Amino acid sequence: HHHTDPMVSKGEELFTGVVPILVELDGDVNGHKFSVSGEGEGDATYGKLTLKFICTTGKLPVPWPTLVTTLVLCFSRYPDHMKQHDFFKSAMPEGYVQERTIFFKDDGNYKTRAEVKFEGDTLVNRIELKGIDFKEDGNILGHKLEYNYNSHNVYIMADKQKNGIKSNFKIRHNIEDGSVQLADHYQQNTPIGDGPVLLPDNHYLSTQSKLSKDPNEKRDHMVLLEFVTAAGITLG
Repeated sequence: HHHTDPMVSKGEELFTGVVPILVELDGDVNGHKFSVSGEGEGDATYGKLTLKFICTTGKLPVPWPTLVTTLVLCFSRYPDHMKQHDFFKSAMPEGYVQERTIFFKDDGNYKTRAEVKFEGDTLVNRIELKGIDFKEDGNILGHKLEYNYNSHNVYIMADKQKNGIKSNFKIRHNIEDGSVQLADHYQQNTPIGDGPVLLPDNHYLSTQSKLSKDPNEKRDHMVLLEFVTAAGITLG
């Protein structure tokens, strides 16, 4: 709304109100081709996302929780005193590319590339995923992950070399037996547009995710409620 920085204004004006979201993923893990479609809504005011995802090719070949991070950080709530650090909104509506390599300890990797942009009044997340070197008897392809997710903090750093950001963070996936599977994430984001973006000072995003199921849905699916809040810069 009312921010003294016109560049902040431009970003926030796009994300006042509830914004419909479409997610498309095409994936290939160890010779298993699959497609995920998701729909829902984001509200950056509260840093809230509600998404339903379906596997449109049948049974998802990997555990759903392994895809949470891959399946829109522009819906993060940035407090008022941190809005000048919100790279994700500044890049809109033209969008940004989000690339990751995800290493599952003692197992294979995912390589993802995503474009996040507005198509009309809809925020679209278009993802390609390639997973290689997974063990058939491992926790991933053997479906030994629990269906739940753990809160955590992701550190965001500017990359002034590429007018973007980078992040490296670990996800810990609970395994059936009470162990954990670590998933080491490396991420970089770069704008699609040539125009200026807001390059953040170092800060973190605090993420909460709750996974559930739609009792009426017979297709392989995941319902995701996610809260993301920016923090780590104090109103001094």
